Amino acid sequence: PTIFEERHLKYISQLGKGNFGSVELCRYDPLGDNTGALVAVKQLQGPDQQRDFQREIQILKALHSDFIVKYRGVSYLRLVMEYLPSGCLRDFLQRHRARLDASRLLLYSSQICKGMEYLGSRRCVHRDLAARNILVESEAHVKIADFGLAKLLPLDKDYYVVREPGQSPIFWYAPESLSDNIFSRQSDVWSFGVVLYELFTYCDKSCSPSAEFLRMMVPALSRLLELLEEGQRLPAPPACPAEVHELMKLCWAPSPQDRPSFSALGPQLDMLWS
Ligand SMILES: *CCC(=O)N1CCC[C@@H](Nc2ncnc3[nH]ccc23)C1
Repeated sequence: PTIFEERHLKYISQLGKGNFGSVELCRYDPLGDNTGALVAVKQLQGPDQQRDFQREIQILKALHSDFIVKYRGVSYLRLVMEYLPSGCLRDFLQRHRARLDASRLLLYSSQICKGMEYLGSRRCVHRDLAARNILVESEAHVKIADFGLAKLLPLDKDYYVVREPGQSPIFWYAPESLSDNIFSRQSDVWSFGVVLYELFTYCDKSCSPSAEFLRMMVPALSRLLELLEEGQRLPAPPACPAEVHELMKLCWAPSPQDRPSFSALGPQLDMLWS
C-alpha cells in the first residue's frame, strides 16, 4: 500500500524535469494488464542530493492537507505521489482564462493560503512557491506541490540561511533572499504575492513576472534588487480588483516582519469571496 515494488511501476511519460530530478507519469500495474492506477513518480536523475531527496520525502510524508499534494509512498530511490492529470496551475490558467472569473481566482488564492498556513504550522518553508509548482486537482480545487527546496525550521530559529545562491527564476524571491539568501515563512508570503499576481494575469506570458520585471529593469539580480529596494513593484494586473492588488502590495512589504501572515491573509481572501 505505502511500498511500491519497482517491477510494478510501468513508465508512461515525463511529467517534468527540474534540477536535480524528474517527475514521471507511471502506472502502478501489478496485474500487468494496463488497468492499474496512474501515479506521479519523483526520482533523482549525488550524495548531498540523496540526503536532500530523503528530506523532501520525510517532509511530504508528514504533510496531511487537502491543499498539499498527497504522498502515496516510496519504491526502493523513488517518491510516489498522486497524479493530477490537470497538471500545473500556470498552464491551466492559460488554457481556461476565458472560463475562470475573479471569484474562481480568489478561491484558488484562498486554498493556496490555507495550504501555506498549514506548512507554516509545520515549521516548513517551501522556498519555491510559483504557479508552475501548484497543481490543479479539479476546476474548484488547487494543491501545493514540489517540495524539492522545502526546509524545516529548527525550534529556536524562524529563518534559514542558504549557502549557495538560488537556481530558480529570480522574479519570485524576496529582497532578503536576493541580498542574503535568507528564507523564512515571510519570504514565502512575498512569493505568495507573486502567485496572486500570476493568478490575476492568468499567467499571461506578455505581462509575466519575468517579462514585466525585465522591462522595468550590472548583474540582473543586483538590478532587480535595486528596483525593489527603491519600492518599485510589479504593476496591478489588467482588470485586477483594487483590494487584491492592495493584498499583493502587503505581501510585498520591504521588511519581512511587516508582511501579513498566511492566517491574516486567509479571512481577507475569503471575505473578497471564494
Ligand atoms: C507546468 C507543467 C506541469 O504540469 N508541471 C511541472 C512539472 C512537474 C509536474 N508535476 C506533476 N504533475 C502531475 N501530477 C503530479 N503529482 C505530483 C507531482 C505532479 C507539474
